[PDB]
Amino acid sequence: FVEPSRQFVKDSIRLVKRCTKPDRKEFQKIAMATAIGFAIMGFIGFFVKLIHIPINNIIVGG
Amino acid sequence: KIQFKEKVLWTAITLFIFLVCCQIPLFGIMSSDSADPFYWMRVILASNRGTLMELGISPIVTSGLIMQLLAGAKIIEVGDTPKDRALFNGAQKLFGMIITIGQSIVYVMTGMYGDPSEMGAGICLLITIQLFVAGLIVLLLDELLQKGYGLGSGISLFIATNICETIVWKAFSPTTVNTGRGMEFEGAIIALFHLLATRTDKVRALREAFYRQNLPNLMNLIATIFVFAVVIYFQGFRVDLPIKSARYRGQYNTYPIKLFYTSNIPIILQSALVSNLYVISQMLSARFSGNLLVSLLGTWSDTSSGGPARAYPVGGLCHYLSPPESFGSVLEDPVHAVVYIVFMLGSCAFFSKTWIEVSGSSAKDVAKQLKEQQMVMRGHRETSMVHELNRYIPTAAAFGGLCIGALSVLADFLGAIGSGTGILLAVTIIYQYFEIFVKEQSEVGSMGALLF
Amino acid sequence: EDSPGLKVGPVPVLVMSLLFIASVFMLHIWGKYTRS
Repeated sequence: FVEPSRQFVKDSIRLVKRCTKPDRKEFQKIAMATAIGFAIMGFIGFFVKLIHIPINNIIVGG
Repeated sequence: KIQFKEKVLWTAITLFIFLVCCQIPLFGIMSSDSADPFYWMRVILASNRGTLMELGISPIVTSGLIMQLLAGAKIIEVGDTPKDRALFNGAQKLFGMIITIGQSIVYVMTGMYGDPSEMGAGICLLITIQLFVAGLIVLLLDELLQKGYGLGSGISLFIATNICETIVWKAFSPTTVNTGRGMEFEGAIIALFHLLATRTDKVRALREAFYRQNLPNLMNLIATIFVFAVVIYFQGFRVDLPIKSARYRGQYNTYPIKLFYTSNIPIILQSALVSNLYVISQMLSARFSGNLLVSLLGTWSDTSSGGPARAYPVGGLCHYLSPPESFGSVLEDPVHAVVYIVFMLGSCAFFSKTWIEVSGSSAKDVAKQLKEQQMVMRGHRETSMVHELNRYIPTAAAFGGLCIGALSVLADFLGAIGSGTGILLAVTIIYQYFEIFVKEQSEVGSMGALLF
Repeated sequence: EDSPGLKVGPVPVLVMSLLFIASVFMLHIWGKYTRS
């Protein structure tokens, strides 16, 4: 296990050194995209249930 | 015909089957056992699929466990047999697809055993056909996704959809709540702000320890936040080295690496698969075969039990590779915490290396593509143009996956979701698909392509 | 491969699935539908 560990640390230092982070412009762009992605999926499964539920007994209408 | 419109339709049919699936697969009610087991098992399975019980989409990824394990074992012994084992990586994946229908199907049922099977009556009939149809349609489309039909987003996309969908349902269901806020919006008691707001406005802040009151709901939100900050940091990071690109002659494009990121997909996959393997085998051993001592048959067959929790075996390797059943609110066991981090990490790294071989990205595959467009021969080097990217592909791949499997175990500890599996694997997929969707599409944008 | 020439020449593959949806109405309590 000694030989693999040295290689892993050596690779890691180079990779961190490489880039830094999502370089400000990127940081906003990816973060917003994830939020939109969550919302679109979230919206549509959620919408169907509104119609389905008050058929048996009216609780909010649909 | 080739045409982006045809590809989107093939995805749309698969997606439609998933939506269709959301009704059907369950058995719904009557009696029997089809309905879904415990903590890990659901994530793979995907969504709400017959209300509370999610039966449908489990087998495809289950076959993928078989793919990984053997390939890295890399059998040499017995002459005719190693060639079969090498071929197995693809050939087994089809055999595995047969095994999951054959043998996984009992495992899929067993956890929510409702009341005993063999109860009988004519009742079900349509249910007997619908399960049979489900086996026919999902298995046929799964074959078609591995060898010609898709678009961007096949198998991963159902997991991607599932997490967002799961969060709203857990948020908007019955459980313990005094009284609704008097606006139930589009269904029950939606986003957590409404749940907090019940009587008057506010009162979240009052509680014990500045957590207790609304802590199960709070814990779910923080889980997402912890992942949110770290996930973007490494997705942004890039490895350069394209150098001299474009044949020489001047006009050029920098080429982003696949590298560490391509190896990342097997580790995220690993956390899901590894947990599966121990539970199916643990279930098999008791059912198949009698049992002196618990330990004698196997470790992880050690103390097979219904235990304190859904997490069946209270001892053995499987126990360690499940949460302590408090999601890091007790970590002063030790033996459990130590094993969980280390065991997953070494298994993941092993699987990162098997992705290189003939199942994913290696330097040789890249090299031939580069010649066609003429990439500058990776600045020559002679025996180079192959040594450049080649030496740096195992080092990047092994490292690339390595971090994440530790981080996944720590994510449970920091403040897991209530399911404690289902959001966690799934979120990692949700980011991933956005990258696949548009960069592969080549139609330079990021805009529509839903049905275009 | 597959003995039929093309797997999804016609909408029919969907129609198998449709027969599958139809059943939900009595058997499965999606809608608050009857329990046997």
